[PDB]
Order: sequence, then C-alpha cells, then structure tokens
Amino acid sequence: LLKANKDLISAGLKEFSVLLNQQVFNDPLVSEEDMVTVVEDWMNFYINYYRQQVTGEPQERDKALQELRQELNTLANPFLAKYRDFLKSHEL
Repeated sequence: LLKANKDLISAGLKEFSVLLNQQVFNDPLVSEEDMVTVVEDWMNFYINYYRQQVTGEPQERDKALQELRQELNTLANPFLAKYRDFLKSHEL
C-alpha cells in the first residue's frame, strides 16, 4: 500500500544494487574483511534507516524491514562473490 513505502524500498534497492555493481576497482584494493565490514555497515545502516522511515501501521513497517533483511542477505551474496573472484584473480 502507498507508493511511498515501496518507493523507499526501491530506493534502498537501486541504491544497493547500483552500489554493488558500481563499486570502484582501483589499486590499492580493499581487502575482504574490509569489504565485509563495509557491506555489513551498509546493511545495518539501511536496515535502521528504513525501520525509522516508514508510515502507516506497524505491520507494514515490519514486512519492509524483514523483506529488506532478506533482500540484502541475498543481494550481498552475489556482490561478495564478484569481489571474492576479484581477489582470487590476484597473483602470489
């Protein structure tokens, strides 16, 4: 209900999707642990962000927060892989 709610989600969606796909690949390169922290921060930051940026009944808010948590959890899986493979491509 209300395009406003779905709009906020889509914003976090396009933001994350574009962010993962628009990351910058330049040396020096960031490590996996550093990327993980950044990803986690992005995930908790967005999660808390959306829990407070909702309207209407509390039930809808929760569905947005739950779907988001699963949304990032899935969306992050492929990103970490791209960087994982990007890390392996190194030499040593």
